[PDB]
Amino acid sequence: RFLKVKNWETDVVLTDTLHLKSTLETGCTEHICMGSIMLPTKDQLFPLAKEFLDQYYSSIKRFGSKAHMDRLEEVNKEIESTSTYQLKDTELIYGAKHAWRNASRCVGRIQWSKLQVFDARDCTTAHGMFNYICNHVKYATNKGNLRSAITIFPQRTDGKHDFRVWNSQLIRYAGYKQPDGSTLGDPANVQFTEICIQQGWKAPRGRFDVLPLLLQANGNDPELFQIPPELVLEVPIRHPKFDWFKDLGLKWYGLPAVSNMLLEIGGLEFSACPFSGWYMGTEIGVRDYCDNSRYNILEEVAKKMDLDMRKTSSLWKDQALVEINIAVLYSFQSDKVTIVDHHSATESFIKHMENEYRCRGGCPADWVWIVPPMSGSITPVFHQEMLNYRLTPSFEYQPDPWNTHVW
Amino acid sequence: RFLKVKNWETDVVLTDTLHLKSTLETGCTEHICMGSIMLPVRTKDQLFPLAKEFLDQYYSSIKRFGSKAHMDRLEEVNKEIESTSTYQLKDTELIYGAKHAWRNASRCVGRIQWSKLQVFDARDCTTAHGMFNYICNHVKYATNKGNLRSAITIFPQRTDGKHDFRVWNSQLIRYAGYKQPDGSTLGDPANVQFTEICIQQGWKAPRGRFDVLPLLLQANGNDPELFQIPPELVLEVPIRHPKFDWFKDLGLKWYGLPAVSNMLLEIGGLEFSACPFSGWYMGTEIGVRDYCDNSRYNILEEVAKKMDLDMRKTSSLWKDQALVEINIAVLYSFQSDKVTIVDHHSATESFIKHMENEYRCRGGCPADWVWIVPPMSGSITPVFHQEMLNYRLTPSFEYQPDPWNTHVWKG
Ligand code: HEM
Ligand code: HEM
Ligand SMILES: Cc1cc(N)nc(COC[C@H]2C[C@H](OCc3cc(C)cc(N)n3)CN2)c1
Ligand SMILES: Cc1cc(N)nc(COC[C@H]2C[C@H](OCc3cc(C)cc(N)n3)CN2)c1
Ligand SMILES: C[C@H](O)[C@H](O)[C@H]1CNc2nc(N)[nH]c(=O)c2N1
Ligand SMILES: C[C@H](O)[C@H](O)[C@H]1CNc2nc(N)[nH]c(=O)c2N1
Ligand SMILES: [Zn+2]
Repeated sequence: RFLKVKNWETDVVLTDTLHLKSTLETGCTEHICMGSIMLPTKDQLFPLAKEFLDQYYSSIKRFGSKAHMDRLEEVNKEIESTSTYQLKDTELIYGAKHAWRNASRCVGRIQWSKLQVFDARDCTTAHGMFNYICNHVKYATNKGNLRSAITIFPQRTDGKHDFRVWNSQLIRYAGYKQPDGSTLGDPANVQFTEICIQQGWKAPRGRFDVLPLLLQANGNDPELFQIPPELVLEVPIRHPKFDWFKDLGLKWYGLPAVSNMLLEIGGLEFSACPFSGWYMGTEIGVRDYCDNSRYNILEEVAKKMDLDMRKTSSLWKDQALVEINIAVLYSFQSDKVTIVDHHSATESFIKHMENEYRCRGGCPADWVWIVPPMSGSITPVFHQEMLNYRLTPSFEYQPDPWNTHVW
Repeated sequence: RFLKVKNWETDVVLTDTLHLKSTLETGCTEHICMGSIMLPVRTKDQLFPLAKEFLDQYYSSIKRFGSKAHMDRLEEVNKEIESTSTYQLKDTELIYGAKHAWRNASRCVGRIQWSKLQVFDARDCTTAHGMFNYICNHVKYATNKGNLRSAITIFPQRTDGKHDFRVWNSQLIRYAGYKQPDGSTLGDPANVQFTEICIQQGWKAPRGRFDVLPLLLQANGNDPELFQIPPELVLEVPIRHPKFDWFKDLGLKWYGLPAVSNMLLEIGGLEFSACPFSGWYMGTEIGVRDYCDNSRYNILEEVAKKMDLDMRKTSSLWKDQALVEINIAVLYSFQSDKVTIVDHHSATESFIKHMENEYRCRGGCPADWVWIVPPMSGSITPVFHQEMLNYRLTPSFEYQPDPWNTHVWKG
């Protein structure tokens, strides 16, 4: 019930008590651990509202005060009457910051309290959503000096009037299936690219085409918009040693901005809540570039380096991997676009864990996601035991809306 | 109940039914996942069900389930338990049991090899000197002049828990570590405490950076005794790099035979507290963890210095760069001396084929992702992208506490 986590590199032991507030379920049982599985009414709503308002009022040292009680009373009256309620601005901001704070898969949470929250609950149309999103993108990008932000569209009502951003991120590259069987551009987005084409998009059919936004207001059929090219900051990828690297013609965008997730605050559901931070280098240079089902560039790079590609034991893949990641970091740094490397990010997260243990009694963390996809054991997170559990407010996966939308 | 796992690179979906036969606990609940926690005297009472389950599995493996031979063996074990409180495995059941403990070991990426295991039955052993002889024979056999063969040696099972056989070493071959008065460590920091026990017990320490530890061996619950493995039986590989000629001058070497000697083998409810087993190395065990962990030999700085990488900012990835070079060197050195070793690409690829085969023929393959994924280049190996289900099957290998914490000294 009071659980210990040990760092095996430093012997530091931390005691977790926060897990006892865990509300949602993990997918694991005493018989089976699902740690590596990617996805494991009025009556319902009032406990959720209360649980949230209690933690909110406690956070501002006003637990058990009239202002606390009064707000419980008010929301209670409002649910009874309307079957939902509206968060105060102060609650919305707190809820959103805490959804990031509770995100067990996020290595970047030392930053959780510096989050700019844009309240878009007055939005009514896809054009309005487009406006709010462009403003988000420009604010967060800040000419390369990136700032964390989330834009929150109106909450779910009857569930037939959902706001959704159909894109998985605000900024991603198209993927095209070709005659010759191969894939041009990002194969992860092939399907979404086709949904764009079939909804009208005129695609340039290149390797790095910024996708248009496909926005759904109020349960209506979604609409297409091109983000002003001028608001999409990109980095050409070169290497500080290898002159030929630039010839590969690689680039990536500066703003990572997840747009397909659902924010839950005090029982309320915000199905459109695009949020953004900045990149850790490996996301681009290890996953985006080197996954076999992504840009899959290792072969071409290793070839340019003239490595012995005959045998897996020459570690040519590993060699090329490092260099590609050196180039990503170098290019963002040279163009002055905020980026963090995995050494620096994981060291920060260990510091954050210690802060959260001291100040909050724990920190939910998902080791499988927190350890970088390269050089795992040479980052301190590898040696750090983590307890994973679900706290609310939260971000949650939600199914892609084309599998749901009634047209 | 059926459970599905998905590979996110290939979209291949597998269906696990094997998990229905698990009963030992995971550490996890519906409310907490303990998947990255390193660690999340039996009565007749509990023993006959454990024996019966085991013999049912053994008898099925041989297509003799429900046979007269199956039934007679159940009746024979049952009587033996009730009259002696324990029982003895037949040789065939010992072999099968040891093989399955390996097969069931969810942290082991090498399991494609599970059915090729040489089992040495040391249950007639009575003294520490006898244990020393068995262990030397196991080292020589497994080593096979560099052409490594997997093996396990199985000493007598636990009886009352006061008569335990234990190998006090964590591995049969490992290097000494010495804490110096100035706070630095000479040799392997992981073995400082065990090294100090060896010295205390009378070992004359050479005090260098790679001194092979003496064996410290407990038979029949007696005080453990020290033995030096004959050096001619300890195969070692000097580490050099195919391109960097100063790499040899770091003075690195490692032993070829990875042989775990501190775990507990459970078969049919019986407990074999000394059961050293050995395979061959995956390169990263040495090049990543042994050499480059901060709490081990910690050579990243010296290697990167010699490489003259930019060391003033982590974002040069000097650590990553030096890490790959060291690992190339380890694989090169082993291959050049004709000592079996596997790289992490080859090992993980084989593990995926093993795991798929297991799903088809066996209905599952319990696997601990946290351990299976190699400690460098994680996502360029196929296991990173493979969903896994972790659960506990018996027969099994289990952690047990270090014996110096529990041993009752005689003097
Ligand atoms: C400030 C810079 C940030 C860095 C460096 C960072 C780092 C990361 C990394 C490396 C991942 C793993 C995701 C992957 O591999 O695809 C991650 C996941 C996640 N992050 Fe953060 N993050 C940052 C900002 C944020 C912000 C501002 C939020 C919310 C407001 C957030 C919420 C999450 C969530 C919900 C996940 C899991 C996404 C999923 O399940 O696919 N991140 N982040
Ligand atoms: C044949 C060559 C083998 C290779 C390349 C192999 C590879 C590995 C690796 C990389 C690990 C993770 C251990 C670590 O990082 O410290 C491991 C763990 C394990 N292996 Fe295998 N293995 C092999 C043979 C065997 C054999 C023969 C057995 C037993 C008969 C075995 C049983 C285990 C067990 C019980 C663990 C967990 C260790 C622990 O929890 O500390 N392995 N092995
Ligand atoms: C906010 C933020 C900052 C930063 N530096 N990086 C990120 C990356 O998160 C992107 C999101 C999109 C992919 O989604 C994978 C995924 C798939 C599925 C089926 C479920 C799930 N939870 N996650 C991986 N994580 C997000
Ligand atoms: C048989 C074999 C072959 C091969 N190539 N590699 C191995 C490696 O297993 C070595 C063993 C020793 C360390 O054990 C650490 C450890 C500590 C604790 C507290 C528990 C636990 N299960 N394991 C890591 N695994 C074993
Ligand atoms: C199957 C496994 O859970 C899956 O590949 C995970 C592993 N760890 C990950 N870690 C991060 N940060 N991002 C990912 O997409 C994944 N994928
Ligand atoms: C705390 C964490 O679980 C611990 O560092 C584990 C992680 N994964 C591992 N994986 C392997 N193969 N070996 C290890 O020692 C570890 N250590
Ligand atoms: Zn679990």
